Amino acid sequence: YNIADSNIANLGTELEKKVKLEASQHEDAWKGAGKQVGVEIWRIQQFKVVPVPKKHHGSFYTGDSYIVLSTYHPKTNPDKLAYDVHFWLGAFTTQDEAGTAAYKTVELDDYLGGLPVQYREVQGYESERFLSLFPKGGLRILDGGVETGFHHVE
Amino acid sequence: TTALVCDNGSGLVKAGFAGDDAPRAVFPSIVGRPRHQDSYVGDEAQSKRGILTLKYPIEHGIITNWDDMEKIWHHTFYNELRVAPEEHPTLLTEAPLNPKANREKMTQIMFETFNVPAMYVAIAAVLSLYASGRTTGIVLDSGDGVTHNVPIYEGYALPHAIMRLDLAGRDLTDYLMKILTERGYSFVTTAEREIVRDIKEKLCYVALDFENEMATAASSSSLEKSYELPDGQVITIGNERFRCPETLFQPSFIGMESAGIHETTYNSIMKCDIDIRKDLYANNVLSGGTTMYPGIADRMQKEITALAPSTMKIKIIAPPERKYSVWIGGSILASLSTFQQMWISKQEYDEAGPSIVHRKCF
Ligand SMILES: Nc1ncnc2c1ncn2[C@@H]1O[C@H](COP(=O)(O)OP(=O)(O)O)[C@@H](O)[C@H]1O
Ligand SMILES: [Ca+2]
Ligand SMILES: [Ca+2]
Ligand SMILES: [Mg+2]
Repeated sequence: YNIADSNIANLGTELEKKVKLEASQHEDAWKGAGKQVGVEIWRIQQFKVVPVPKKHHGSFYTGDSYIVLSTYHPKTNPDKLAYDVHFWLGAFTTQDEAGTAAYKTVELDDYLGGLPVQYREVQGYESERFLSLFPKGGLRILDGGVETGFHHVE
Repeated sequence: TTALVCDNGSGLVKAGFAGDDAPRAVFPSIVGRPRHQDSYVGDEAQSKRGILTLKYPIEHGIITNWDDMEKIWHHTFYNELRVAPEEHPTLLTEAPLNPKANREKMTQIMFETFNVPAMYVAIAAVLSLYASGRTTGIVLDSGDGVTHNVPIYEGYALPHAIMRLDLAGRDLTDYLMKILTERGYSFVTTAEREIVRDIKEKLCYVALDFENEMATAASSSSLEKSYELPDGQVITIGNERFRCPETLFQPSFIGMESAGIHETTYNSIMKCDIDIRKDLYANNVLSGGTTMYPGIADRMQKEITALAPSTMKIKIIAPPERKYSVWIGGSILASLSTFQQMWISKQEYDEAGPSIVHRKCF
């Protein structure tokens, strides 16, 4: 139509990025994230972003959704950090978990200044990059998962 | 503190509470007044439609009767959900490319009339993408008023590529009303419009090959279906079943020169940077009631394949719950404290007025 007269006139602006960057400051899970090379993992649990202990990294519940931040040194500079952020959706995860994992992946991207490249990883469809994150035999799928955050309307 | 999610569609209110898996109140966005020249709302207006003239306060996604829209919102809060709005942060929805004044007045009424403590207005298609568990894809949302296409990459909608057509379910209902006259049926009144809307929802479908289907319909009665009217008379419909939603692909059926929904989807993808087009083609997400016709996903797949490069991998995602995808996406996002951090507070509204909606809601 005329975008400038419309309710999308401010999409794509620095203002949009600033508001969303501010919102990402209110998530405790991101504090200290992406500070060194390695893999950091959280699981969605009733809408909350919950750290996965390092001893469990690579094991994923088929009923759940996860965020996996891979921090690495880019080719351009061996002393700086770059990011791939993968969200992993179990074959039996519920809609609230997958939707929260998607939204919070964007939020972590915001928190890290837009630098992360995002990857949607459905169980059985994981990218070559995702398969490369874990040592030989490190990627394991576990039965079950945590309960949905949704209340079921009868 | 529980947030309310109110998806004010052109045709239906979907309302409920953040954290629920479905809206608890779904009812027609209509106000009825005596047909003989004081009013009824929603389900009850529909129930008494025998004596009422029915009016939709939203046309093509834009509120065109603000007094009646206030009645709709009042009814949603006090009569359906039975909540006190001053106790509930409220998430509303909107089609993209609406005039800015629409959400300015939504914001004014929510704060000045209903005294909500906080509120946000979301673009409907974005909520559907999150409901599908994606950050990248192109949503085709079609309700009763608007068909919109929103390509989204890494969680950001691409405004230069957003497309909108003011052709959706109500136009299809009106067209079915028109073409049913060819059979000698007369559906004309606002009450009769609701009857034809039900016929459309129950019996219409998208033909995979329109011209072939027209020939099948003339060869025998194999495609015909019967329908019982409220007064007991039984009518029969044939090629109207698929001619009606054919309008989405051929808007000239109602005299519009616009591109059809397949072409608009293709054009939207082509407005995006080339390196992301493969991801958009593989992630077409349908949402809204007008995407519920049997056969529509297969027809979309066929038509986009004909427009796209010959090797392009194309996928249409058609969630079974897509009449409620926008609402469900809102329920998810409104359950997140960081998303609520961006909402307009009553104090911010008091100090800044309606203009603040453009600085907080994206
Ligand atoms: N099974 C169906 N087939 C075709 N159209 C449908 C079907 N179900 C609902 N609709 C149409 O979808 C529209 C309502 O869907 P909805 O997404 O709630 O729209 P809105 O958000 O604009 O109120 C109406 O035009 C209705 O007739
Ligand atoms: Ca789970
Ligand atoms: Ca990014
Ligand atoms: Mg809608």
